[PDB]
Amino acid sequence: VLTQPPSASGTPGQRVTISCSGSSSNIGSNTVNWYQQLPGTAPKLLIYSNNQRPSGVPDRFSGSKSGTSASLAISGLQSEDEADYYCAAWDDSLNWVFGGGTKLTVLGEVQLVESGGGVVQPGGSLRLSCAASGFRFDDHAMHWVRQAPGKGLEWVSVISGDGGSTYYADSVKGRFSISRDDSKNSLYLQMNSLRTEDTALYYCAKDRSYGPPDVFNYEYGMDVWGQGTTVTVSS
Amino acid sequence: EIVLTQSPATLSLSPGERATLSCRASQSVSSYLAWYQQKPGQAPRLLIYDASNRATGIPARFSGSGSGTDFTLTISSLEPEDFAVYYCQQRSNWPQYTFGQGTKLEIKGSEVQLVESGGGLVKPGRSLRLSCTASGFTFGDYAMSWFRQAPGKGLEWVGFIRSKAYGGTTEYAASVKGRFTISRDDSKSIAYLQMNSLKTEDTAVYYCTRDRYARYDILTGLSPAGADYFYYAMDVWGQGTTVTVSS
Amino acid sequence: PNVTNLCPFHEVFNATRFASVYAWNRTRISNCVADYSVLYNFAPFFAFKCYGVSPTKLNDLCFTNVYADSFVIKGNEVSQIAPGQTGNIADYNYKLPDDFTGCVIAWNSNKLDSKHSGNYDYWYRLFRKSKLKPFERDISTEIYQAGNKPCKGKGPNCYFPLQSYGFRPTYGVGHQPYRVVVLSFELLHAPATVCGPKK
Repeated sequence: VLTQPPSASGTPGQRVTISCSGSSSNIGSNTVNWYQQLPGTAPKLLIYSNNQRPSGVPDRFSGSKSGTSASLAISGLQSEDEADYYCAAWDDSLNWVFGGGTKLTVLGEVQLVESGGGVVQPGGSLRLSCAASGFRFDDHAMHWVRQAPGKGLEWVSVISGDGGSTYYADSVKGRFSISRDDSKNSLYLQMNSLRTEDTALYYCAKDRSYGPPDVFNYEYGMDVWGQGTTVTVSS
Repeated sequence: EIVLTQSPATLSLSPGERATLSCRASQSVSSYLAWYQQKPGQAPRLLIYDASNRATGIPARFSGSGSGTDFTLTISSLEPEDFAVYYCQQRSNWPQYTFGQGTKLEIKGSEVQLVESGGGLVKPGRSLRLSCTASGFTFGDYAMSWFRQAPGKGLEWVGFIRSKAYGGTTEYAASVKGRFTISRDDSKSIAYLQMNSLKTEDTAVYYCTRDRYARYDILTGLSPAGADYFYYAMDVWGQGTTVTVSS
Repeated sequence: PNVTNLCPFHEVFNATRFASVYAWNRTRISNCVADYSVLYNFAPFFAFKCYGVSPTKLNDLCFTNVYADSFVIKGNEVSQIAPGQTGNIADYNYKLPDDFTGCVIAWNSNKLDSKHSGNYDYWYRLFRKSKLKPFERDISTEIYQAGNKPCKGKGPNCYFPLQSYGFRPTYGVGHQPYRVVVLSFELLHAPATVCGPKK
């Protein structure tokens, strides 16, 4: 589990650091990622490899990792920086862990479309689909991330570029099944025996890395995010 | 350099009689001998490989014998539809195949598929490119060879493209060196034969054939006479294309 | 004391020519100060997996000598370099012990080790009768007999033991060339000549 401060504040022009504490099996052993989620939008990859920055990210964001801890520096706060920032890493227990999120408050083309959500009774079934366009589908790994209404991000499953290695979260182990079809550029997720805790907003994320995060533990990162689908488990 | 001569030119035998075919080897093609059956209008079908092993799918009446400078094909059954031409192929020089003249045998007296496109009437000094689309097997782990048969004459090898594992180089026969070019495209599983500066002697039906399996880790645990060895290692012939060149 | 005798990691990581996986080059690193922080300055690494040790604590441990093994493989075969793994590379090209103490570094080299017409200069042994022992190199190029008859040169049942990768830039990730460096830390009874920086 990654520990983040619950909140953070800063006036425009200042710099604010967001801390992230982890264990020796997730941070230090592997690399750390940072994600920004504006209210009502999908998360955005800000930092990978603990210090690297994608092309469409301003120079105001810088990453640092010292031992088993990491931090995110945002120099020159703007009104557009008010969002939720998450700390992500790969744990040696074969699961992706998020930091819970830190809410920052200031004082003063590749596309992924998802479908298959709906309302089901507790214990039913549902299959989500994700169509990919604009990139080589077999060269990038795919992730599934769900987010409860008004809560943090939670990783569900991942499948490698060749579809050989698949990992699932402990909460959905034995109930969810992930699969990909390179011939039609589709990502599937079979959900069986749903609980009330499975009510969330499921995201379809593209990884910049090909192999699973346990092999390429130094470059993984959810680069492209799609518009999620709402599932509801209600009686 | 090695010359293969078949003793009987035309053999006339009624159904139910025994047939014996001979093949002389200039020099020793020890156990590097194959026998093919070609019915008129079809591709040659492999009967005996290694001069003793029968192909998986032919009756037990086809008995291959001989080792060294003399080889014998024996057909000793009812012989109901064995009316075809039988050729003697040697593979001592692995890339360079040489066939016999052929023996006429008159009657009175799966998803692994190769499809070939192109080939038509062409002026002498022009050019023509043939294609060989593969299916049913992994294209890239195999080599590809090209053969041609002039109308009324025997078989001869044209070229040979190696797999990606062994450099992918090309070798050609002395009659087609500098004129023909063989390409390979593993992404779409197709083989090409770029023919340039044609002549009237190039009028023939061109075939493409699967060659040595590059994945020898599978061939180690397989018996040479087994059905798996023939399915993985041996040849696959496709329907040829007629290339007519004249004024 | 002033930091002197920096271990030459640039000659291994920033080398122009990398060896094949069947003839992986072993470089002995001894009697020098090893700053394991300069590794991240060479190239953006794709994989950094340390076995038996912690990557952040590498600057605190003293060792007698360090061996650096460098070779080239494809993307799908980078999973085979690990203690207790199977595959053609992990069994017949380069095998690590089960008690391996070190770190494996891999990064994509599609921009250097790949040619437009195919780079057939990198070879790998596909199969051998007996699996390799830990830290064993087989350079013999005798013709492998796949059939039941003795071989007399390249033929139908004969096989050259080394096969080429044929790296092309249009190949997807997994078949693209990857340069892998493996570090082995040895703790003998001799004085530990390879130590970390002291501040």
